Amino acid sequence: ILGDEHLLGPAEYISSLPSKGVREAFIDGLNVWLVLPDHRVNQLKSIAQTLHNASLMLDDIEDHSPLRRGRPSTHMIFGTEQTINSANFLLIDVMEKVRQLDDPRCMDIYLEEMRNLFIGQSFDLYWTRNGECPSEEQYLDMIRQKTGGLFRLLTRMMVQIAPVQQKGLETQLASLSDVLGEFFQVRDDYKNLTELDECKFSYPLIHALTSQPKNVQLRGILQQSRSAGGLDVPLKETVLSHLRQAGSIEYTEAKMGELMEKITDSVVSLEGETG
Amino acid sequence: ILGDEHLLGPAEYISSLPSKGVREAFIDGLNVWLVLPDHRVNQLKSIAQTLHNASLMLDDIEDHSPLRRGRPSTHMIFGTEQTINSANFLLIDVMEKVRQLDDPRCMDIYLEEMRNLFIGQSFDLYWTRNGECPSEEQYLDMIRQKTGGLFRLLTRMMVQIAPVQQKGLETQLASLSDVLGEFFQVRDDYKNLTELDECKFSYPLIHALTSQPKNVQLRGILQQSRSAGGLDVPLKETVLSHLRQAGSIEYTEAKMGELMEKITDSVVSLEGET
Amino acid sequence: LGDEHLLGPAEYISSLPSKGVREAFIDGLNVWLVLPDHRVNQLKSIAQTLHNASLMLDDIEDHSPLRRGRPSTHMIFGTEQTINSANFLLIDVMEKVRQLDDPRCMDIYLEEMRNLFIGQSFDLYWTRNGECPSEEQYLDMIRQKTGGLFRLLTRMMVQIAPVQQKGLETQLASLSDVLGEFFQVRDDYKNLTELDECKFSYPLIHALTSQPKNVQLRGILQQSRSAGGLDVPLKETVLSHLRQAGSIEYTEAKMGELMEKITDSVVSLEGET
Amino acid sequence: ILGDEHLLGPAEYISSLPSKGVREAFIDGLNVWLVLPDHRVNQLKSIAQTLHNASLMLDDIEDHSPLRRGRPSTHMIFGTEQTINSANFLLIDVMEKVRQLDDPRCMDIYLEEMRNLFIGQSFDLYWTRNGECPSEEQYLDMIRQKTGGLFRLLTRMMVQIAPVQQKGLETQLASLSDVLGEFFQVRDDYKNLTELDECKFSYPLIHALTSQPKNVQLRGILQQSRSAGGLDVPLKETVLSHLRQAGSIEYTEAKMGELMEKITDSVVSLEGETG
Amino acid sequence: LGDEHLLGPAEYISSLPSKGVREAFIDGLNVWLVLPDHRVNQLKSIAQTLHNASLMLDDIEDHSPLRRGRPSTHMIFGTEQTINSANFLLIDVMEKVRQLDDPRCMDIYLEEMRNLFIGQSFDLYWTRNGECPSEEQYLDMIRQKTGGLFRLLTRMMVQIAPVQQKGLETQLASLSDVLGEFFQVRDDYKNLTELDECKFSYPLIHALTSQPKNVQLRGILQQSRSAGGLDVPLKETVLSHLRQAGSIEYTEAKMGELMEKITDSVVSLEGETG
Amino acid sequence: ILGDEHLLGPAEYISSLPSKGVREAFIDGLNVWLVLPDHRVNQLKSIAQTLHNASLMLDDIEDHSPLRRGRPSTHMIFGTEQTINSANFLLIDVMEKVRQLDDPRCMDIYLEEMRNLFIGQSFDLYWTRNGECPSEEQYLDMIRQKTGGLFRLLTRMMVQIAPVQQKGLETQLASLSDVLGEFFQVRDDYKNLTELDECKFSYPLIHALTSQPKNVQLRGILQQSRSAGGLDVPLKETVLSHLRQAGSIEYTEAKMGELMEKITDSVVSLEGETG
Repeated sequence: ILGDEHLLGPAEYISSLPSKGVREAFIDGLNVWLVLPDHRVNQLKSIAQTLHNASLMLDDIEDHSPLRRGRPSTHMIFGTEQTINSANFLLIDVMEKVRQLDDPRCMDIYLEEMRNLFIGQSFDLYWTRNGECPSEEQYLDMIRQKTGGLFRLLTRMMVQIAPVQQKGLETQLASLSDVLGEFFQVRDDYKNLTELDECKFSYPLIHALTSQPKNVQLRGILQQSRSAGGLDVPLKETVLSHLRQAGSIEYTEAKMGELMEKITDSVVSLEGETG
Repeated sequence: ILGDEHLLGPAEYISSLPSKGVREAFIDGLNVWLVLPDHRVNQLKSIAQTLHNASLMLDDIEDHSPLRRGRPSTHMIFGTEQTINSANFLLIDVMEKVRQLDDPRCMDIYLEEMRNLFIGQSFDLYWTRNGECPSEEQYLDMIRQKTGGLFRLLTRMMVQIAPVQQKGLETQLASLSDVLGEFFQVRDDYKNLTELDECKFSYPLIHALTSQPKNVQLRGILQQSRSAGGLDVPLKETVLSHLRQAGSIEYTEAKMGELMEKITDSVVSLEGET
Repeated sequence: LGDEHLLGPAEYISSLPSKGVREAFIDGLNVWLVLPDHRVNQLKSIAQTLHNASLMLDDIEDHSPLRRGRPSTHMIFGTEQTINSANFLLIDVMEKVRQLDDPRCMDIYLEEMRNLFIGQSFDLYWTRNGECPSEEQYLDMIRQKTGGLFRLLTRMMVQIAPVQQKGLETQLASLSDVLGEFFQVRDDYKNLTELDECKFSYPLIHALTSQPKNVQLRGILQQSRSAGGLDVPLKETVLSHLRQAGSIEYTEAKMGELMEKITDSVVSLEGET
Repeated sequence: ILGDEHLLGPAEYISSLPSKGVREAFIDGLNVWLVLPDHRVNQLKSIAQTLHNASLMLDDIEDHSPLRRGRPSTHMIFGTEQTINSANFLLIDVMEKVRQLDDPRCMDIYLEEMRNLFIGQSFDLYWTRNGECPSEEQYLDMIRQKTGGLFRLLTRMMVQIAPVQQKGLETQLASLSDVLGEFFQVRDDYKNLTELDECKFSYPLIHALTSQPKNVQLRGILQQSRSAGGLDVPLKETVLSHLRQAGSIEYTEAKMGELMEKITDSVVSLEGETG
Repeated sequence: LGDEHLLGPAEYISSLPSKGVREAFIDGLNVWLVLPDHRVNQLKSIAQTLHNASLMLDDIEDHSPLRRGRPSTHMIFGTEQTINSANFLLIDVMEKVRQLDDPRCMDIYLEEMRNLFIGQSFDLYWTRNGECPSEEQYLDMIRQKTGGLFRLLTRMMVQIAPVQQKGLETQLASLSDVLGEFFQVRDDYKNLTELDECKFSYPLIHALTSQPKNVQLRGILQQSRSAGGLDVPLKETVLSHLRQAGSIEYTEAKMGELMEKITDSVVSLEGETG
Repeated sequence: ILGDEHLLGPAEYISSLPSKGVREAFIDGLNVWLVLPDHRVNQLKSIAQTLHNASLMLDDIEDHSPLRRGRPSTHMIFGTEQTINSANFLLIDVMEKVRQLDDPRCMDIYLEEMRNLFIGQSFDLYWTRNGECPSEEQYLDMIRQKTGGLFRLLTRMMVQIAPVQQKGLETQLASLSDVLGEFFQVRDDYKNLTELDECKFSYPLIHALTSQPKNVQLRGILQQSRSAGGLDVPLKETVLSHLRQAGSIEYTEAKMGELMEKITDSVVSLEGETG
């Protein structure tokens, strides 16, 4: 008995799709400050890759997206249950990968970071399903964990196995990672209306729903999206019109600029500390 | 501030349900041969309970079961996505518990038997999706990992923390765990049959399909179940009648008796030396 | 490549319990027509196969999940396989018809099959479009659709009949039509007194004709047409609407009138023979 | 009642649609060798037309095809029940036409050939519904019976009708008809692929599933087709790419060439014992 | 040209078993106001037509297959025909009100219809969007929706009343509002102890307000919204959740206070009338 | 609480979509003969606008049309129940506008006209639901009330408000309004065909079904529309071809020419009476 082809199928399929390598680029860009050996960097890149693949496999299912990068999703080639099983086993694979790093504290780092990531994802799922619009503070503290959790996990693990010296700069890099994840989430939200069908809240939408508590048209359109399975294109342009009248797209520009200013200042401070 | 109300909701709901507790009884029975402190036994009981709860939560979404033990399933109270999120987090939660047993080898054991469990469940899911009837050996090898995986996982950790002396009692206990896992699945198939909707293969239904290669009615009802999504009572009666013509029920009785003979022999051999 | 997938549905529907009206009718005719024993069994085989094919097609065309409290053929083998088996059954019945050593039997078979299909086509058109037929139209449709098998069997038995049996052609055919009409009226009475697809019946036509402005009945019938079936309270409402108009007594009167004709025809045939 | 109008409705609608006259071409082609009178030729052509119309009318129902030759199918204008009824009556009509050929053996030929046609159809339906992949030999036999059945029936009736003399060239023409029907089916399978929706097995698909008994992606896509009752375009492109990766499109062009060589040799042989 | 297809849905719901709360209320008020039988019958017809139109619209807007154990109007005539008939019923009532020989009755009718529709609009918004109203909001909604007809009839009866009974306006209006609140709370209690369209109620509002972290109840309410209603095991779970927070006792308390107010108002009116 | 947010939500939305002002132009047209003060004309225009908005709100629901003038429909933003409630209350709104005209005979004209409007709508709905083809006369009477009711109502109110000297016209103007409504309905029927997805009976379709009792294809396509829910485009071309072969379009432009001739004669007579 040497067959493990119905368990590794979805993982290989999702790993065969094209990607931008943002996490690999982040690992490489953090390696200048923390001079690490090559094989450790390859191990960290592998861990990040498989964790991202598992997250994508789960999110495809939980968002009912027939297409991923123009190509078919994993659950339309293998089924929902097999994809769920493979995603569950990917956690054990990342477990063996982290075990191979020869560091007892990477254990606790991995476990705590996964706990935070799951908390964030649970809050996002509750808000999406129950149709409850969160506040700006709640939404922004959600995306510090759901999206910035991977960056914080990789940063802490990278700092742990770095050669001594670079130990007091963990907090600076953790703050940088949180700001970076916030920037990615807000950028995604922006380049999705000026470019969801499953009633996903966004940064532009919260401002519109808060500054206008009496706007019944937007709320009714969102309710139709909820109890319809999605919106048609003419119903979609109405949401864009409402957001553009409420001035939420510029409110997103303000946040984008503030986050980039914070990123630039953090990077400048980190370069000043090191060198 | 920090409540974790939407993460632990499904876990608490499924943990607040009635249960038979076969895993806890197995642990307590093993504790006689391998003398252990209460603290370690309770830790292992918690680990087994959490793993069983996660497995139960996952196999209701994958089987489309509206009810469990007469009560509504977890995904009908919280949602499919939230239940999946909690089930995956429970794996990490147990991961933090195997680490508190103070043994590096326990994590290896965990990481190997979880792999075996996932392989078995993947094969079961593939046979359910694509209606491919496995051989009897294939089915028995699947259920030696899908169902006996928990028992083996608990057994190999208990001998690792067992105080010195008893160390050669490893192969016999593993064989006992595998035979118990096989018996507990043949028994469930027999009880479910003699007392379909998801079109899941069973031990009698493989013998029926193998001994009768030209039974078109059975193969057609099995496909109507798959396509329509479920079988009405008259169709279930037709399947049950087709299964008595091939003598599949007696074939299940014989396998149950043969398995129980192995269990008795294993117990007598283990109690002979210790 | 055998016929496991071709004779599956036919063998399944043959295995199911049945009543045996056709075989009893053949045996009853054999008293007058004194056929040899082998030919009687051949005709019973033909009648059984034709009836089984008709039931197989009607189950699909009426969306009936059950037959005699047992799963229907197309819920075990599928719609396409059942249609293919029903077509092969028609192909097979004639190979038996050609074994009766009579060229005229083929002509009889072909003409009565044409009549069968015409009647069934009118039934299907009335059901799909929701158009209520008149009394004469419905009576002719049930005279061809249900009385056609009896006619076919009667004419073949008279052709095979040993010599004589010259004038026993119009009387026996009229008896066949009357029996086929009576069976349909009796089934229509039974299915209602003690379906979901809004199938027109003798009680329903009288109600829809005698009451030109009964909006409630037509609305319930259209609800059955659209939703796909009548729940229990709507069925009770329809039955109350039928009791109000007196359709049940009309059906009883029609049954009695038909049985009078059956009795008179039997007495006449007994008188000559 | 005497109006036979709800019975011939579908039969005339399917006849009004455009066609290609392959069966008429076959009859003209064999008439050079068998030289039988003109009215018999018209009778045989009408029999072939009616049988083909009935087969198409039933196929369109059994394959859930909303369109036929661009125009709507028969069951979308008259309903499934009426279409089935008309297709059932068309057999009896063809049967009335056969008896006018004035030959008792013609009825025997017709009754024996329709049995093979129905056996082939039954195997096709069983393989389609149950999702069971046939072997190459079984598929070739099925398409030899299902598709070559009409050609075999016509060519066996033609020799019986044709003026005595020529009687020994019956087996040769039957082999020619079987090869021609197999060629037609393989050509249709290749064209539909290069230029499956209702889970139909083809010649390239069997080769793909047999050469690689580990490709879980192809099997999963085939399953998804069954579950959803059809395939989307990105999903179909994946199947086409998988087939082109296994060399099935060339394994089909080899079979087509072999069949054409067999057809040419059969025609040459049949032209050497006539003239 | 010949009516029908318009009055048919109206006649179907008119010829159905009823209770007659509105008619009894009119007869009870006539003791204090004393109106000729002609006017009383006119008001009774107006009330019957208004109640029937409200029921026809509510059955459509709640997807109720049955009413009083008999099929609903829209299940015999279709949604569109029922809507058209209910619309024409308002014009018909507008014709009856014009026959009371008073221009002020028309103003009363037009100013109570607006309140009725405002309350119904808030109910529809809360039902569709899943928003949970506050106790004050819910009690203000049912004071206009269910207490609208009682107030409308009351204010017409005191305008036609002979010997212009001075005052007897505010007291009777308050009596109508408290009766309308009592009837809705009573119906809410009866439906629970003795939803499928996800309608809110006093016990459910109390349960959702007292326990802001009960994720199970909110999840079940969301499941009701998604899959078009609940099932018996899930309704039992909701009932068990409501008996833990003391919602039923809260409903008894509200019912008792409402009945005390009714008794006090009635005795106050009887003291001055005699 | 002030309220009036979920009541005047669909009414304001339907009043914001672009319109053509046919009924406002009609009101201005008759104001030349009936010299009325400006504010009385504005009141009548408000009444007509709100009545038309309520009718459109109701009609969109009974036709399951997701789009109105390209923009999303009212029941796709507020739901069916809320739109029904607002349309119900719009009648009570037109009530006070009519009462503000200061004329006891205008509350009477209103009720009788709305009764005929509802009778016509009821017949339209019954024919649409229970698959019943009306005759030519029944269809013409139904469209004289369903469509010409608003014109008659506005005309009678305008005559009542106008000075007593110009009150002998009425009849003339009422006949003009009936012919105008018939022309509008026939124009819409012609334009929806030249340019049954809800199985609606039009003027050409009644002729097509009446002049051809034995045409089974048209009735089958209509029943397919009834059952499935709508007609695909290849099925629409079949209906169009059947109508063209039946010569039903020329019947329609003959009807339009006759109606325009009647309108011209009526206007000429009305100008001859006045002046």
